[PDB]
Amino acid sequence: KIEEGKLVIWINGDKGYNGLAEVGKKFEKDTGIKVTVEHPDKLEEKFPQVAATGDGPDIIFWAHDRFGGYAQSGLLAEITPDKAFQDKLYPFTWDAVRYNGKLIAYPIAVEALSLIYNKDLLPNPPKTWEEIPALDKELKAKGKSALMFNLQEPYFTWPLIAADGGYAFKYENGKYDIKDVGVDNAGAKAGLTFLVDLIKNKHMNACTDYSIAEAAFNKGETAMTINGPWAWSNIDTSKVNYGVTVLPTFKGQPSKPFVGVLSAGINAASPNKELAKEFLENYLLTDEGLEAVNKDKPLGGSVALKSYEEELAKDCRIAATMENAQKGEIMPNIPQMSAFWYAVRTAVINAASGRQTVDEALKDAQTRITK
Ligand SMILES: OC[C@H]1O[C@H](O[C@H]2[C@H](O)[C@@H](O)[C@@H](O)O[C@@H]2CO)[C@H](O)[C@@H](O)[C@@H]1O
Repeated sequence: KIEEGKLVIWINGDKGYNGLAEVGKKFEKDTGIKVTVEHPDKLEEKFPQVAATGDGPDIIFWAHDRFGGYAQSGLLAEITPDKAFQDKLYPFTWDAVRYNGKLIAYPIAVEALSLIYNKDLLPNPPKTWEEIPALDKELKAKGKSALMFNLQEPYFTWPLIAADGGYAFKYENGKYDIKDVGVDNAGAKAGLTFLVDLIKNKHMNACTDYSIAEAAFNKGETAMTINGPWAWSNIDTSKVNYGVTVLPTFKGQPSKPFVGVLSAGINAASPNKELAKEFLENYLLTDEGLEAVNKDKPLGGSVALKSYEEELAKDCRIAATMENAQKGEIMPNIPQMSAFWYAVRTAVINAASGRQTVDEALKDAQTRITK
């Protein structure tokens, strides 16, 4: 806990917390209410843990997909924007934070993975996954790799997994069927096999994680990596001429990255929910508030506020980003998403390392998720 009259906010490390802080200062300079910004590891896991006991931030930040389970655990306060306000933000982003019809978070920006490449190494990047092995053989013959991305977080290989068919939960009767899962279908099985084949054929290291991959690329070592706008910041700091473009197709099918929407939720244990309502609505969610943050680290192609969106809807990167988002699908926000992720994370890791075959991996995942 804390005490009404104050206000803490939590948000992930790859996000521009400093800019978020810069938004807090303006708030603390207008009403005295101090604004602290924290960013602890394994946030998606930590929040519910500490928020279970009744502790944590007044405002939590994270991709909408986790808000469903959080609201199922009575950890979130519903929010009540006026029909007019709802016009200030796109409806589909409101949908993203809508659980059981109710609204339990504020959408900020749409996120989606994109293909990022070294232009001095690839003036013309591969339009297909299938041409990466060769592409890596030419590059290897020069002490360089063709691609590297976080193989330890399922969110990153998922684009390839869904491309030819894989999916999380099927939507039906205006609702996600928690029993119909496409984690073990032909499509999913082929995407992952291509991943595992890349590794076994030594064009990728099953070991590669986030820190590792961000380095290989920023340091000119790898020709391509897969990531979201938030990562653009560090790549800007290095001397690397990069392009942000559409993900490579798999079997001619576009890659379908799972789309997220950065969201701000107000803890259920809210002694000052009304302070959060005015903060997020009249500060962070204004052209000035969003700008304050974006300059720190890119929020992504599209932001919830229509007014601010019109201003940056024209930028190769944003472009690439909004293109990968359409070829993809918005993540569900139901409680079972956590089970889904845990399962896919293990299946991918297991498959990549070889502890299980692709078939054993995905089947087991399919079993554990619908279990
Ligand atoms: O790896 C599964 C993981 O995917 C997503 O997490 C993303 C997040 O959406 C982004 O904002 C950024 O932080 O990268 C994360 C990947 O490490 C889901 O939102 C998350 O629930 C899930 O566990």
